[PDB]
Amino acid sequence: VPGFQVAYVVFQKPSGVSAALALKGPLLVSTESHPVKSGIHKWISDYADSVPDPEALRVEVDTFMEAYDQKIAEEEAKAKEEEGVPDEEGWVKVTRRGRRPVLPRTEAASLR
Amino acid sequence: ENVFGVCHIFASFNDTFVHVTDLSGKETICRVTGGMKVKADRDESSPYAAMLAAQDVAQRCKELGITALHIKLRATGGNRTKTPGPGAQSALRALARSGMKIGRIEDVTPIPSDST
Amino acid sequence: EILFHSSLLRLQVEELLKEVRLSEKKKDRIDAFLREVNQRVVRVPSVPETELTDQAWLPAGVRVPLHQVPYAVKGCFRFLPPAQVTVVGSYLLGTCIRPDINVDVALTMPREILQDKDGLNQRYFRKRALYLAHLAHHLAQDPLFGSVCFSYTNGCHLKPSLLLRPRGKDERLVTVRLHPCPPPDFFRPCRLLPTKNNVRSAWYRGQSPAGDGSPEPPTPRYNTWVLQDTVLESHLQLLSTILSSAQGLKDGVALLKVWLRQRELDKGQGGFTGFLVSMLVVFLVSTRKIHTTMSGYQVLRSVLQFLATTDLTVNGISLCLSSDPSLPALADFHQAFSVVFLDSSGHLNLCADVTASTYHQVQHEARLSMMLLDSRADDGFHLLLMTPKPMIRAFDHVLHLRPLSRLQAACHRLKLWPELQDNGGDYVSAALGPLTTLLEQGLGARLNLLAHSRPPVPEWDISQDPPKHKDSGTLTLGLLLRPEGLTSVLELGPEADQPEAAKFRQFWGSRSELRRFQDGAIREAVVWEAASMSQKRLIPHQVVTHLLALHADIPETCVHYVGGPLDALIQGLKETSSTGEEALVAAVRCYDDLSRLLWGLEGLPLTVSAVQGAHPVLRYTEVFPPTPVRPAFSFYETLRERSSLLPRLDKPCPAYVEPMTVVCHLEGSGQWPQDAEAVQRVRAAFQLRLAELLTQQHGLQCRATATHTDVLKDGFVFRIRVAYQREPQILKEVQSPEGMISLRDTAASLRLERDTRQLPLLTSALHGLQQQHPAFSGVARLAKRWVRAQLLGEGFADESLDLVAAALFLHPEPFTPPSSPQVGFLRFLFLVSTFDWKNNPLFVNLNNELTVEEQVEIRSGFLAARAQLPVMVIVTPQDRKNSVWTQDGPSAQILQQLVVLAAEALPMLEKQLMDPRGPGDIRTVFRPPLDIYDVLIRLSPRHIPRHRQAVDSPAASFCRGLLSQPGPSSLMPVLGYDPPQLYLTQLREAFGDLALFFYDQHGGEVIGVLWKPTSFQPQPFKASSTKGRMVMSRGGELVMVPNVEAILEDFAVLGEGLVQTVEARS
Amino acid sequence: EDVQGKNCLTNFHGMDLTRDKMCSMVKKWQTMIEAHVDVKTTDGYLLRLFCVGFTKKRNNQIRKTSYAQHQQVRQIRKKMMEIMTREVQTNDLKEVVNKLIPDSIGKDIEKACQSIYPLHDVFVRKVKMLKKPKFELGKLMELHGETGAKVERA
RNA sequence: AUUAAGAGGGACGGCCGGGGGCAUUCGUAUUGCGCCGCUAGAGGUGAAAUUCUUGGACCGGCGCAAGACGGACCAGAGCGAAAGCAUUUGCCAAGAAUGUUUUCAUUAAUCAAGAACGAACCGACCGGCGAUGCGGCGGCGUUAUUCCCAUGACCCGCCGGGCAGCUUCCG
Ligand SMILES: Nc1ncnc2c1ncn2[C@@H]1O[C@H](COP(=O)(O)OP(=O)(O)OP(=O)(O)O)[C@@H](O)[C@H]1O
Ligand SMILES: [Mg+2]
Ligand SMILES: [Mg+2]
Ligand SMILES: [Mg+2]
Ligand SMILES: [Mg+2]
Ligand SMILES: [Mg+2]
Ligand SMILES: [Mg+2]
Repeated sequence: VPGFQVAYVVFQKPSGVSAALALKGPLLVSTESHPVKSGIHKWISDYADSVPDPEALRVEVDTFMEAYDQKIAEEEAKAKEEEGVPDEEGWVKVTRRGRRPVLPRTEAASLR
Repeated sequence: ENVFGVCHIFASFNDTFVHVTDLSGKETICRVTGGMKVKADRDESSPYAAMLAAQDVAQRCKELGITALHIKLRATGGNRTKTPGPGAQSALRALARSGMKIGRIEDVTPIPSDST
Repeated sequence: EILFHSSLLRLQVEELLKEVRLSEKKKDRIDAFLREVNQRVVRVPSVPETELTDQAWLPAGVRVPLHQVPYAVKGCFRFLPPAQVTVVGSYLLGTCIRPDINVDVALTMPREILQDKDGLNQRYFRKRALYLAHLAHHLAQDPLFGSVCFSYTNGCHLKPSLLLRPRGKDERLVTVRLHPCPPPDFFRPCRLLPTKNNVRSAWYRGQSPAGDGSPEPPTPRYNTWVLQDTVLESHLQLLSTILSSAQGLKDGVALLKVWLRQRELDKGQGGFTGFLVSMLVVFLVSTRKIHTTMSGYQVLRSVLQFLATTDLTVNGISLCLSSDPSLPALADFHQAFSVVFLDSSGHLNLCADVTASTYHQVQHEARLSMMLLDSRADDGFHLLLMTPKPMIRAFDHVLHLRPLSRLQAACHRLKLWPELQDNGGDYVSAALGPLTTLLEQGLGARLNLLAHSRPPVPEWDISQDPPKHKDSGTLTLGLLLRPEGLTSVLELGPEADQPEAAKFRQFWGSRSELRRFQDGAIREAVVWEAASMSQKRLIPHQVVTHLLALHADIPETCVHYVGGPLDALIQGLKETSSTGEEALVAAVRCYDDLSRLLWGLEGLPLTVSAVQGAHPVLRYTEVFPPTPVRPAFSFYETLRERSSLLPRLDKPCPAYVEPMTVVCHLEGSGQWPQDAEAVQRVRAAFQLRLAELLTQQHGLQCRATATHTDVLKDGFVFRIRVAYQREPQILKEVQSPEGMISLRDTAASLRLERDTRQLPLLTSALHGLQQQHPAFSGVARLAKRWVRAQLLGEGFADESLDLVAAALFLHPEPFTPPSSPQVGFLRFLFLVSTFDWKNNPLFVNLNNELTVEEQVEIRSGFLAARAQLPVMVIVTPQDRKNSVWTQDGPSAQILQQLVVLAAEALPMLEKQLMDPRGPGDIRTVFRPPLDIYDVLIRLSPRHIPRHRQAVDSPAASFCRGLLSQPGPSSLMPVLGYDPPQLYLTQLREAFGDLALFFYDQHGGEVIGVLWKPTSFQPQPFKASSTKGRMVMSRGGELVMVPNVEAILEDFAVLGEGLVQTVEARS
Repeated sequence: EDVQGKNCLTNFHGMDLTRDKMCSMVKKWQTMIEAHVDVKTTDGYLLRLFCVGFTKKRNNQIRKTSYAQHQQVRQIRKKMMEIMTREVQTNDLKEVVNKLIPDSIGKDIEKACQSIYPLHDVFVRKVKMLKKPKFELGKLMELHGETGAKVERA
């Protein structure tokens, strides 16, 4: 629910910005040609678009799930290539993917 | 539907007991042993004696409206044998001959776990 | 430490003793006052011998304080100065209680002015009455005494007393009661047996002087009163030898008076006075039960043990050590008196005025106190001795007898003519006994204890007629309902064959009728008409009405039963049958059906592991229970894209429907995402699947939302939430910059744990509690209604008020668990007004789960970290070291406002119920002032669905679009749509930093706006603080103030249509 | 528990597993772990539950014996006690039996113990009550869903 | 004096075991007792006979008490100097092996005497192959997963010290 608000406005050329600074008027929001919507009748309208589309929801849920999984898969595929394989200066990175169990890097384990 | 009962058939080598109670087994309907029908101690566990015992109980259940029975076959158990006696078969067979409906059969012979 | 606990106990005793005792300087001037009184009394003029009938010698301005109903007497009167003046009572004994200090003075009658036959036909009582009258005339003119008055000594209307008080300053410290007493051995003790006579029937009632007839009835109460004056000095002498020597005995005696004072068991006629326990402790010293080296606390520990275990109405005890063959037997006193005590002189019952019901109430109070003393816990001293126990606050229902003149007619129906003759003309005290005995037998199964109010001792000034028995006061009965036995609506008698059935037919009369039952027995039975449980709670009202009419000729109009008058506050506009628990049961059964449907649903990738309800309805704490609804089609719009309805612009706002939240847990698995936002995607998909399967297998209207699913079943709407076990753990993952991944609590993490884990537990825990205590639901709903009616609903959570309501039923240590909604509500106000929340946390021992060792540990931790805790802390076994239910709860300011309101609302509500006339308006404590608020906004009744829930019934209602005919519904009604709550959220969002908004969620027609003084002062230009503020040049500098005139017109624009008018003051 | 005119109204009293099914699971080349707990419900009912489980041979396993060490057995046993305890004292009698009919407790135990040692044939074999609360008529009423008849006086 | 023995002693690390001691607890069976239902017999034999029964035996149900015992899972597996050791949980002390780039530095072996405990073909004859129990090292892959509790189950190779088999070599 909006309250008191701030605004960023972009014009095509800087002279328009100067015209906005030099502008002086009452700036009526609601007029007969373009009424601006409020009141009880508005909350009915806000109840109208509050109706969700089950098809749209499923597509976005599928799309977000479709996008999520390769990133997990790509990290796993990258990790499996990087497991072992000491780099230059001969550093070997300790991972959970080896056969020797290792101490987790967690505060709870450190205190134990 | 069928009015059900529980029939207890204790089958010892010495004697045969047929006993019918309700579903909870607390109220007794009829109980006849092998000794009631044959007037001889040799034949109390004989199959013929058990058949007479089953027939008397089966007709008794008819006048009470009992039509189907659950069966609990039991041996002497304990340290002694765990085999049903000779009277078990004939009394079981005679119950089906009289027209009594047969439900589930189960062996409730007391089986010890620790030897004495 | 046990030594520290004893140290805490001993200091508590000492500080209590000092405040209830009297100072040495006050003793001295009281000794000075009595010396002046003794100097004054000894110089009185004498009068010559006159016939006792002739009373013309007394001047105008003084009246005889006896009413002298039979005016014919057979004696003569002479006045002489008192022979001996003796100060008696507890003043010289050293046991005086601070609120009332009284000094008793005995006046030894001269022998030469009394006759041998003065003990008959009230001659002694008459001569004593006029002796006081002559003294009162000669003492009133004296300027020493500020006030002089007449009263009754020892609670006897036939024994008046004289009151003297000092003038000017020191007026209230002490009062002196003047008690004339006969010579020591003037009368014969053998002439004053309970079985002997001293009032002849011919003089009392007959016109003939020597009418022959039946033997004269014994007059035990008359004999006790005459002997009572003769033994005045003997009590003081015995107590000086035994009690004065040993200290600590006085401490126990002084402590006993406070205990009797708090429970209202000492004052009134026939009350268990402190004089009695002083004789009781003397009797205990005679035995081996109490020894002289005892301390004050152990004496009260000892004395109440005797009261709780000894029933003195059947087994009397004697203080007489001597055992002579020619000594009166205890059997005779039992036939004459209900309570039988004895003195060294056997003839003195010393307990002739206390009733069996009064003694039973003492035994009941003694038993309750013993449990507290046996248990070891903190504040037991506070609960035992400083907690008042009013009769209205100690009993579930109260009953009033408005006209006491009608009780005289009750004496006529029953047979109390010998008893009315014995006690003079006091018909109130005569019929008090049998009537309570009649009722306790008729209500044996439905009651635990029956109590009756005692008439206060009157005080009237000289030159006024003494008060009559009719205007002595008002009689009130207290009922302690027994929880089991209220469920039955029948009182079962014996079978018709055996002859005790005829006895049953006598007690119940025409209402006794024959019945047969499925067990096969024919039985006499009486059936009442009680459909609802609240009506079953008023079954004793039907019982008491019928029996008094049949057995006392006391009409139903003379009985005012105060039972459940507050039930209208949690009911419909006109529906007094039930208080709503019946609707609560119907909703609960529907939830069980829905749980069974979910427990068995097929096609889910993961099956259901647990179903829990998290709504006030399911724990019986909903103030207005819901009902199944059927929306009206022509009242609405319909989308036609889903089966959901839309509110219409021209029609009024539709009826309010609130879904019930249900928490569902699925099977654990390892295929869940380990990402915070990805779990949100899976949960929303589960909402879609659950709605799809539900509508296919059972044909239910289900709407899928990203956070919940709304299901319509049997006219009810349920909100199903699916939760994941490890989601709170995932929210606690915080990778630190240094390179370590830790687990820390988060506000989002804390909130999810509350809604899915803590909330279901309390809902299940309180649901089980209602099973043991059916009255829990009524008290809790009335508690919420009062708080929300005081416009303080905001800030007080629903669960917090349930916990304090549950605290009454789990820890009513002074009292018994409540059985009526009204008695719990009174205890609710008392707890809020008197609890010290600053230094004490409230414990709610749900199904035990906490021992005393843990409790003392938690209280130790409570004081160590009081600053980090909220101002109010409630301790439960599941929610321990903190109160998550009040962390976002009410602030300290509105906390003190409620305490002031609760302390204010309690007295007149107590007075309203205790008034013999019907309460003028039960809704007085439910209306808010509407005076302190700066701006008041009125809302249209057209757009408020919750308008029938108002405290003041409007009697006119709008059409809300519902179908009266029950049945299924194919379209969804609008869920949770009410403009007053939408309007408040907009107000508190835009103008929260500037003002505070107060509203009543149940029928609120006005919103209270209170400005914040700190925000309205001028401030420098801060960009974040420019919300609703304008710039001034009054001081020549740019500063900030809220734009009041623009705010007021925002109140009208926001909420157009629903808002009617806005008024601003000051 | 109560009789209402030719209608005996009953309540749950206990649960047991049949003899033949019990004998069939107990095999020879595996280890069996058993535990028992005493738990009180929310509505005052006190229960004793017995649980039994058997180790599982893996598909690719070549070793003929599938035996669990002593500490693994105790760790398995400790988890079994905690799960049965937590699944009863939080709920009431009505909820527990609804869980017990499809044996949701046994499946939950089986999944949790896969880390220690794989298990199968996990069941709750017996349920007993040790203490019952005071009989209240209304509590029976939701489970199963009088004044008498008038006789004329002579 | 040096080294630090495929000589010995001690510490340290994580595990392991029907090893021992003290409490605690559960499970059927059997026996006895209490109450309810039913009515002439029940038991035992090769056939009987001792016994129990109308004051109700036996059988069916509910509950209580007592003394033993700890199946199936249980294996030529494990532990202990031997005799011996099997429900659960808590507590006390001890020990084997393995791991060790720790410490001391010959402190050792076998033994009459003496002490503790004690049911009721042949020979130190080098090796090999399979399994099996515990500890450790390395590994392609499956299978679960860790708030606490916990980091495993399976397969393959290898190193020790054990319980045992099938075989060879030497005197
Ligand atoms: N039932 C009774 N029988 C005999 N005497 C009585 C009875 N009740 C009161 N009295 C007498 O009343 C006199 C006045 O003292 P009372 O018993 O009223 O106590 P008190 O002085 O008010 O003491 P406290 O302050 O301790 O209550 C006493 O001397 C006592 O003997
Ligand atoms: Mg007094
Ligand atoms: Mg070495
Ligand atoms: Mg070690
Ligand atoms: Mg160990
Ligand atoms: Mg061990
Ligand atoms: Mg290994």
